Amino acid sequence: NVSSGIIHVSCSPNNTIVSASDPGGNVLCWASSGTMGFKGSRKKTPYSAGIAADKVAKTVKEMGMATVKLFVKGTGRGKDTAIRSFANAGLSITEINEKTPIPHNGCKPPKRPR
RNA sequence: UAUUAAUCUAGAGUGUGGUAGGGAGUUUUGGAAUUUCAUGUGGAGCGGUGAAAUGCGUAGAUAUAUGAAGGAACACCAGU
Ligand SMILES: [Mg+2]
Ligand SMILES: [Mg+2]
Repeated sequence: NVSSGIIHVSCSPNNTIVSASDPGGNVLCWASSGTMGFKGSRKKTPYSAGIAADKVAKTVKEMGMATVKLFVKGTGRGKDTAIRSFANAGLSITEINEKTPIPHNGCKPPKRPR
């Protein structure tokens, strides 16, 4: 019932999440590779991210919005598959802002696996 | 060569004039980010891996927005 909104596309290296939300807080729908039905390691493939983006795009288009600001987050692999899925869905993409957390040399990261 | 009695400025210092620095200690201040807590939206997974399983989750997790608390370290500048 709202024309403009935000789409948070978080791409973890292990999984992906797409949350369609009102311009200020109050997420309106959400989807992820797990809710798609993919399980285990298949959740981290770009195709699963595209599937999740397509489902959420169809859902929110039937809900009836037009303009989307796409907030890209994380450092996965299928970071652009969701972008192309939304573009193919056809919602008016206005902004491509990226908001993956960057630190200013605070907090100690985990150990390096070997 | 050593000792003694002296002179000299070229070694080494001192003064005046230019001057570059993440040199050191003490006392205040700041912003990103993680975590926890509080309050809204939401509804089945999240997390993790070579693949999974312990684990967290309908007592409403992951996500999203706002606020508070505290701790540690100070992106970019940053380098033939
Ligand atoms: Mg590790
Ligand atoms: Mg916050």
